[PDB]
Amino acid sequence: KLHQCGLPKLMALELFKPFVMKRLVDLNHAQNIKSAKRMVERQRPQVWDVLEEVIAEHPVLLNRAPTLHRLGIQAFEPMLVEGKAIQLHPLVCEAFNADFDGDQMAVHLPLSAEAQAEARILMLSSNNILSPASGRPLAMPRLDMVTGLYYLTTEVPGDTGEYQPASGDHPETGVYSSPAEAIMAADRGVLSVRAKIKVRLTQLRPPVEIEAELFGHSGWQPGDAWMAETTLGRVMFNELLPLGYPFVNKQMHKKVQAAIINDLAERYPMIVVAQTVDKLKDAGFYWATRSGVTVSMADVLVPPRKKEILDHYEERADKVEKQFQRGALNHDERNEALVEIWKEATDEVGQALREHYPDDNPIITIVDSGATGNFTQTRTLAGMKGLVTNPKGEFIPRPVKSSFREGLTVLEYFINTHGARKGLADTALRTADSGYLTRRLVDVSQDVIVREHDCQTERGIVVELAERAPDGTLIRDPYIETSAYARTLGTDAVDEAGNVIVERGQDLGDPEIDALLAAGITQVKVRSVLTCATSTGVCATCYGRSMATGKLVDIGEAVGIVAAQSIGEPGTQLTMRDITGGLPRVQELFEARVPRGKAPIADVTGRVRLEDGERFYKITIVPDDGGEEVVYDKISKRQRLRVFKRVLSDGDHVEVGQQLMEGSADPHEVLRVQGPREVQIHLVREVQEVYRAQGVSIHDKHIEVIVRQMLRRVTIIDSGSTEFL
Amino acid sequence: FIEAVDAVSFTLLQDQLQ
Amino acid sequence: SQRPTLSEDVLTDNRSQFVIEPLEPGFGYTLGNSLRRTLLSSIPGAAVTSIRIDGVLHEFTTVPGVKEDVTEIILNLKSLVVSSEEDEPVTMYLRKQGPGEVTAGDIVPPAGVTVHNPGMHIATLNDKGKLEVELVVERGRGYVPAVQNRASGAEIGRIPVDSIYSPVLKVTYKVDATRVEQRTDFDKLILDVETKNSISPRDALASAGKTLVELFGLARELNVEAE
Amino acid sequence: LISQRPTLSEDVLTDNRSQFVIEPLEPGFGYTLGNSLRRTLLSSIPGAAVTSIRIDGVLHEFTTVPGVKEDVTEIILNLKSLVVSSEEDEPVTMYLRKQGPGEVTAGDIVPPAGVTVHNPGMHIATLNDKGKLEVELVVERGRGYVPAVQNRASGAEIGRIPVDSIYSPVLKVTYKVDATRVEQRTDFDKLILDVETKNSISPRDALASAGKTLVELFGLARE
Amino acid sequence: QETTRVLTDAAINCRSDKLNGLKENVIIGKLIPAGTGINRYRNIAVQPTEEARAAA
Amino acid sequence: NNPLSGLTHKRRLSALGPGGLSRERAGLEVRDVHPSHYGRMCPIETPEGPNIGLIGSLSVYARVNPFGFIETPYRKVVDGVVSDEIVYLTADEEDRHVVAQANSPIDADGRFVEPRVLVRRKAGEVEYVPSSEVDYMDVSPRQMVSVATAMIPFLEHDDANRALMGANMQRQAVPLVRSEAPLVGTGMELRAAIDAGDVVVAEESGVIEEVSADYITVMHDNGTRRTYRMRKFARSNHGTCANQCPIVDAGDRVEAGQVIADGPCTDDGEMALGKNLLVAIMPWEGHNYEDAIILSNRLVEEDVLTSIHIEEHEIDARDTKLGAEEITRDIPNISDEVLADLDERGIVRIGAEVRDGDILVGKVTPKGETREVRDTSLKVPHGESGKVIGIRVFSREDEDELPAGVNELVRVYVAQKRKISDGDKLAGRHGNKGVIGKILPVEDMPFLADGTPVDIILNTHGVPRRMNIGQILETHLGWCAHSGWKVDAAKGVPDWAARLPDELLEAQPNAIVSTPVFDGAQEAELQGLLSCTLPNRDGDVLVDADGKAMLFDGRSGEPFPYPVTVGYMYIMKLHHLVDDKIHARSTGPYSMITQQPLGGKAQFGGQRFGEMECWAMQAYGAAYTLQELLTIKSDDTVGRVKVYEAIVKGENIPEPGIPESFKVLLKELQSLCLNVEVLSS
Amino acid sequence: SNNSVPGAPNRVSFAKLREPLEV
Amino acid sequence: GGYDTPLGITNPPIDELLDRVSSKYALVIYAAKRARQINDYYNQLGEGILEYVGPLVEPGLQEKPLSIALREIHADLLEHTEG
RNA sequence: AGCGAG
Ligand SMILES: [Zn+2]
Repeated sequence: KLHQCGLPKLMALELFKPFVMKRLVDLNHAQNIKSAKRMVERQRPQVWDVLEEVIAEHPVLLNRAPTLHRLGIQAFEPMLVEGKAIQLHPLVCEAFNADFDGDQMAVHLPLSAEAQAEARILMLSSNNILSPASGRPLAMPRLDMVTGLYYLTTEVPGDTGEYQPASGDHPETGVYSSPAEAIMAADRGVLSVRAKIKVRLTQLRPPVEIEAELFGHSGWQPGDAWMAETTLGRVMFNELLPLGYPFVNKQMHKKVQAAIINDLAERYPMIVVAQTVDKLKDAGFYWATRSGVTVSMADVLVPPRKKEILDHYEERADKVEKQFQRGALNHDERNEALVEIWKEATDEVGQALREHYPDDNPIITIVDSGATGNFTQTRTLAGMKGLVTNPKGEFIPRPVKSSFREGLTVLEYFINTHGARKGLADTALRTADSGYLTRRLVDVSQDVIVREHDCQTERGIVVELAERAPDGTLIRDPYIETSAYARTLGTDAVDEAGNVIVERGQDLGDPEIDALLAAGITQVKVRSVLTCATSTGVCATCYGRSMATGKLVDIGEAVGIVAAQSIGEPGTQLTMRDITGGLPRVQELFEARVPRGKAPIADVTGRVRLEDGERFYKITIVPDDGGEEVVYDKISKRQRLRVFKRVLSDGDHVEVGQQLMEGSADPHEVLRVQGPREVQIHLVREVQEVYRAQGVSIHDKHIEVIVRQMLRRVTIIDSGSTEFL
Repeated sequence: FIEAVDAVSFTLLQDQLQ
Repeated sequence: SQRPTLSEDVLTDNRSQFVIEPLEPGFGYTLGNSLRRTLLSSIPGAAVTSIRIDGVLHEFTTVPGVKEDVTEIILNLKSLVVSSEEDEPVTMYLRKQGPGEVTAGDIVPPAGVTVHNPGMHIATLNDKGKLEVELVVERGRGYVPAVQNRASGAEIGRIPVDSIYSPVLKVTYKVDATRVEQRTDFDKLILDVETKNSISPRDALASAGKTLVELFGLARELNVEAE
Repeated sequence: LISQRPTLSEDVLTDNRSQFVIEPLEPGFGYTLGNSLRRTLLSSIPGAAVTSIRIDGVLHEFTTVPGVKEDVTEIILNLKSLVVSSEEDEPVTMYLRKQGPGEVTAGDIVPPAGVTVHNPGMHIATLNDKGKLEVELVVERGRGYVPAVQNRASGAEIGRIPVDSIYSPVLKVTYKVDATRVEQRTDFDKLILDVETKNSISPRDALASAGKTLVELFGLARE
Repeated sequence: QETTRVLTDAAINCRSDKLNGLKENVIIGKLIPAGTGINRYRNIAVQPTEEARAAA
Repeated sequence: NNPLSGLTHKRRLSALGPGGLSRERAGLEVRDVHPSHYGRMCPIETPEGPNIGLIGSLSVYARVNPFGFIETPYRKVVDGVVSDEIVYLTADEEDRHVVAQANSPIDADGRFVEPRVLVRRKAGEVEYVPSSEVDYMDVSPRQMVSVATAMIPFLEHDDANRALMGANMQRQAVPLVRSEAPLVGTGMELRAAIDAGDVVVAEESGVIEEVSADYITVMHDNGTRRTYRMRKFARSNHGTCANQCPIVDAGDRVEAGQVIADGPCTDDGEMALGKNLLVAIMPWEGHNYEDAIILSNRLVEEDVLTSIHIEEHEIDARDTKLGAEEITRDIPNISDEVLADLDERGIVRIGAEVRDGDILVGKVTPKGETREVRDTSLKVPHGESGKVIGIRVFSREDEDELPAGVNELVRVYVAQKRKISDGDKLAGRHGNKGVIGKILPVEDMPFLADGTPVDIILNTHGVPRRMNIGQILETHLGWCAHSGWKVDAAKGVPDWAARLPDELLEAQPNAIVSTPVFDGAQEAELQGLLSCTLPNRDGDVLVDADGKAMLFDGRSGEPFPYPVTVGYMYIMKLHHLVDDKIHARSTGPYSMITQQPLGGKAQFGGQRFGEMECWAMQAYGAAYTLQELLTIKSDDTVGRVKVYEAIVKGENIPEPGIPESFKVLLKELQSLCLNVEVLSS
Repeated sequence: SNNSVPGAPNRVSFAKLREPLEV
Repeated sequence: GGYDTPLGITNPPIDELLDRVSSKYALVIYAAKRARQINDYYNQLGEGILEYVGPLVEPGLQEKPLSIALREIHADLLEHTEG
């Protein structure tokens, strides 16, 4: 069970040796402590009887080095196991990042009553289902369980015992009196667990519409009945969810399970969520086996049009090579042309492959269901490997045309080796770089502890939150779950002198986002850590909701370390792609290092005059006021200027701080010319952009905590009269 | 790499004399 | 072999959770599966197999005079719980009139048949309408799909329906590892059984045990003095 | 309703392996019963296998007897393939002797009363002019797999050489089911089981013992 | 990091740590001022209610 | 722990060492695979740790110039006639000329068919070049793989990382007690073994006279004779056994260079690192979740996987000022129950089983001032056990060389026949690693139509994304090898078998085959082979043409509704056995500079609760747990005894004090002339 | 092939080409 | 009450327990102090009566004092005052 | 010095 972990008796005996002696001496198995010591050292049989008793309700901390994030350490109830290996509940694997391929994990024993209370309440496995990073659940069905659920809950049209509206010959012959009848029929070869049937559900809440229509307002559903055109597999699945959850009636693609578990956690107590994920794990494991998802050479089907399109693209490659032989273009030009043409070739081959595979193929079933793997891996498996990176970083223009199924030839394998080796070495070094960045972040932001219920301040950043479309529409801004949720309002929302929609000082969750979007309001003022008006550490409300708990933070949470660790753990996932754009860019931003290409930024409004100077660009910003004509001349002509609604069209009225050139902006100059609010917004924006290039979801508020710790000192120019430099 | 039964024992033996 | 003790825990009057421990290292499954399947498909029972409704010859959309259409009548009569004492099929008739609700209790059972839930709603007859239906009851074992009508001319109004002969509706089993240490990982079989109100789950389990003890006694009847 | 009671016919493919046909079973039933009998046959058919051996010139499994081409552990590994049968549960003992060149076979063991080796032709060791093999084995009744019991665990002296024992006469068990599912729905399952034992006991008795253990176990649930 | 520089600077300035940080209290092995170590939660006093004493 | 590990330790190019670079200065540039490595180094086989690319292996054909350069052979084609003069080129010469790929359409006469072929140029560039231009061709494919990587069948389908890992772990497999030859391999299974030197090789051709486990005496062709003495149960440098078993009889005639006796991992000369196990590729009830492997209990019953780990415990009696150490039965006060094992010399009798806490060599140490001797006998460490293989003795009275002051030295060998246990690591030849999550009983495992239990199960969600489907082809060919096939030549020969050589159209069951590294069993040939496999016993082909069978769920009985990919895969037991991994501590030795617990399994030691863990604890807010994890459990010299006393007597756990290591820091700072003072007032 | 080893097992090979030089 | 029966380390349910205090840390210290008091009472029961009292609820089979403390917290038999 | 997990 989720709150349980195995323990080999040959280890539990040694760990609990201090305790077993007591429980056996007082049981008179021995007559003194020393005699009990003998019993333990002799491993005499009676110990295994007393041991099993002195271990119950005695949590132990499981740890796995590296402890990247807060979830690395989790307290489990130990139960005796035979063998020599710590049995680990599979669900928690994603929390530990563990994969049973030789991983070693450490058990620690909390002794003191305070420590045992900490283990039971704070750190227990079942009390921690949501990642502190962004609230995405970690103890949710993954990998094998996802495939099992996807097989169970999908709907294949044409399976055994469909629901057909037959007439004359016979009635529908698809309805079933109760899911009991459905399972009884499915036991024999009459019904399949992925066939469309009309069941009479009587223990599950229908979807919102069915309940609201049939029963109107308050139709309880522990004892009523209703028709459902579902699949028996889906009914089996929905019996796993609590009694109150509306019937879902969908295909449990991994995102859907994430949404389901998130909904459960947000609304239902923690025990219910833990039990629900336990039962989901059980059903997933049970059904993945019958899913028959296996891999075989007959199940890896090469596309049928491979040779012809490859020949055509090779003919184009030969044409460009002939052009090179005539000097029509330089060697870099022909390298780029070949790379681009072969990229088109890879796109076409992948498209044809994805077209050819029917959905029932095990590989496409694994990939589509979100169990694991990306589609490009399947393209390599039956397709072509595509371009291969030359060790410097360029692209070998051959490129590989043989699929791993068809078997690479010698030189193509030797070429692929470059990419493999460089990937491994990059991972090895980037792990250390990430560790160091994590240490620095933890040290900067350790003092940030929630130590006050309320600032009662009035400031606070604003959020775009689905700005209006050019034609007119509240298209949701892509970044809401990482910049809008889990905040406290600094204002009250009113639309066109309308009624107050949401009140100040209240937790902002998804229902309020839907309410705001329905209302017609996008700009919102929200309390944030940046504007926290507290002395020592941030206050509770300015911080907002805690991801792991889902409620308002306590008044002892060391949110600074949580922010540092949640910002550091994604590290070792950002691959470097001159201005840096990978982890070293995040390092530069947090460290506040001057960027490489200092794209000059405007200093004042007004029209701008641009000239393509001799090897550089001369730009003069007409100051709207009587300011000095800010003129910049020493700029490399290679870099292109900022583009916008035009590439800095001569005469543009760029604001007093708009980046003129396209490149990187020094945070120091941005702070100087726009102020702390703007520099905070810019820093969080850039860091979020870097982390989101790899599709990582981390709430800003961590990054805002770090930025707040960065901007807490002031440089003085007037000595005053009190020992100030 | 260069290197509680007896301590606990000595306390216990003094008590046993008690 | 430590005595495989069997204990029971009632959760409802017609729903039980039996637990059998401690079994041999791996026998837990053998038990659980054999029981489960036999319970489901070894206790004879009866249910309505076919129905004829007045005025139903080509149209099956609905029966005039009753709000419930054909599908409701057949799916509810699926749930109708009847016990029988005669092996060959028997014919029931139901007649009702006037506003109100037609209920299971209206059917008069002759000798050898009975209804264990007479008070179950069947349909709603309104507008001074009349509802006359005939049913066929048969005893059997397991779950049999609706039988296709072989002779179209023979059965003008016959509407064969799926019949849940088996008197147990849901049985499911799990295994555990009671006292893994000193007993070295014996099995603990947890059976959850839910049966219609005809018989208590105790009776169903006892009958399953009877029949399977006999079935394996057949194998026993090859060498009486076997070890 | 079906009242016809099930049957148990048998087709003896050979002295070792034999088929058993059970019919007419209820729909969707044959697989469950087949697997139950299969698990019983693979698990809990009591038999006999060598539990320990002793050699005069040896003190443990890691060594070489003078003259033999096969080391001691290879000898235990060859003896693992012995098939025997005991009519008494006490730990009986048997002797084996050989001098001079030539091979040693199970047929050259002199079992005491009751026990007997059913595979005389198996190959143990290849003694030569200087070879002299004198090994005494211990056999006992039992069930399933059991690892070697340590000398220290019992009062055994240095000489004894424990060997893990495999009391399981059954060798390979499978089944098939040919369901009828006729249009009229008079259907049944005709289980066809196939058992193959390692010559230690004919399959009839193996299946009979499986049935006996199963009847008692389900009898407990019945009451 | 830069232990030598930090130590020399602290020695010259005659700085005085106040032991009010997580890392510090960790080094000297007293309760960190986070979570259960804060004064509010660390100083909770528990005694059975009046009815509990009555039931005794 | 292998012969392959020994062989591959040789032929190893270590870029780090004296006069060379180091890890700190080794950037990504020096670690890549420079395109001149082709044939002069193994692009695939490198360690995964902090040595990636710094420690490679020599290629199979590579040769060393006297100047220290690494030559490779090449065949000189002279205007479309691939000749036979194997000329050795260096990197520079190879860059000068133009070299063609190893596999090319040679038209049985030395000329090419395709107008242009794949070809390497000066700076490693790969292109097409007119056929007449080519002047050099590789001797053969697999010229660019070391000994280890060259034994991975179907290497041409494995992504380089999985091949790297598999080539690494082939050097880790423990030598079993059978060591069956692999059912699918390459041409390297033989030469490698013979070059490893384990197998005794006929120095000269002759006629066998006397065969015995200890030694073999062979009559040479001319009067003389030679006796080869065999190493039986000799300890290996990593604790594995080094058995050698003869495979000849008294009457055989041995030719010069023949393999006379098997090594630790050899099987009639071939390299046998593991076993052919019947594998299914279905996800079975989650026990094989996230790389975990399920095993049949058959592998334990039949002893398919089992290693003989031999240990070495040594003690020496020395002369001290208070007296002279002497091992004997006359131990200080002790019960007679513990001298049973010891012989008259006070050392454990050979063959006597020993377990944790038992005495191996009694020893009494001159007690002097405060019996004239205290107790210092060598007790076998915690968690060990097994039989005493052998006892070696060195005595001063025997005028044997010993360190000064050592009156005597004794070495005790204890060997344990370690079985396969859940938690232990298994892996194939494709880096498809995993621990043994559960060892099911033989009954409740999937079985085929005729009741053959599957001996292993692998998760399906580790084949595709790892891009090592080579193992799938491996197990397909393995099934074809186990069952045996027969191509039906009713109408000539099938087209797919056109390129297939004779002697492969038919093959008896368990006919070992070979699929060389980069040229081998094509997909079409494998499909055709699978299409016609001889029925095992009856008219029943278990595996269809797709390679997937119908598996009967052994746990419930009903068949699995869809087929399963079953076959015969070769897997080996890696030397990461749990019995050497597990460890606990409750109170053990403590260091002396700081009173923290020691660290290591050789001692008791604890487990380093480092800094990242402390950050995790701070993040949770758990303060008391952290405090006791850093104060009473490890450092508070007064705290440890008091808390132990409280636990044993059951009182409450006392309040933690001040870490000692903090006191040591304070004292060091004070000894650094920094007046670091403390006050609370 | 031949394997040129006086006692090697007759392990059949799929090799489509000859090896001019033994290892 | 829509949850399955809690068993082992998860009985009492944590949410119903959190309702007795403001935040989880308060619960941890509250339960741990009560557990300390139980342990001292059980140890010093050998000699005369002393100010520590309890357990209020009926202990189970050789339970760890902390479990009894948590049971008492759940049953609402306790009262805590914060610093 | 070598190796395992990330
Ligand atoms: Zn605030």
